[PDB]
Amino acid sequence: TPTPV
Amino acid sequence: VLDVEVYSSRSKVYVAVDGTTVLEDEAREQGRGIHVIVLNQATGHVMAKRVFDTYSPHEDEAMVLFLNMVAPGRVLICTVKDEGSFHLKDTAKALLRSLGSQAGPALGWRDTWAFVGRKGGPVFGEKHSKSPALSSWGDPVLLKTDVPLS
Ligand SMILES: *[C@H]1O[C@H](CO)[C@@H](O)[C@H](O)[C@@H]1O[C@@H]1O[C@H](CO)[C@@H](O)[C@H](O)[C@H]1NC(C)=O
Ligand code: NA
Ligand code: NA
Repeated sequence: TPTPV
Repeated sequence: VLDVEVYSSRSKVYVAVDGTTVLEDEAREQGRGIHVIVLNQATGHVMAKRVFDTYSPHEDEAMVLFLNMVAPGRVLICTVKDEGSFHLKDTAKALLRSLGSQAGPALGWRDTWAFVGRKGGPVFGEKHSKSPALSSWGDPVLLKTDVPLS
């Protein structure tokens, strides 16, 4: 699950 | 009228109607995103309750598809737990704007947001707080507003 940045 | 309370924050959401809490979620591991509640506009009874983790990819599409099938006239309640903007895309944003929401379309990273409005009619209340820094959250907001029974 993508996270910034 | 219905006494409606809607709370949005990093760690917790809750919604109450006429003194009865119909949603409370303070998990760390679950419940992130935009919580959506649909009330019967004539009774205040909760017809549906959902949570769309719009921090995560494609959950905003599910929220749109859910909102689409709500009958015009229902009362909508929205509230953010933790983060609801990361993968909130333009279509979902535009839809919230068409629902009369000012802050929904403008929702940003770790902002807080609480909203109560009729689908097809006016907004009854809305609050929003902006995160001041990337590792910070918007200030919790507590929206307490009257909703007229149809
Ligand atoms: C994504 O992960 C990064 C570390 O790998 C963090 O620095 C970022 O702030 C993101 O953190 C995630 O943020 C969401 C939304 O507030 C939160 O629900 C997650 O728990 C959080 N994940 C981590 C590992 O901190
Ligand atoms: Na907060
Ligand atoms: Na961080």
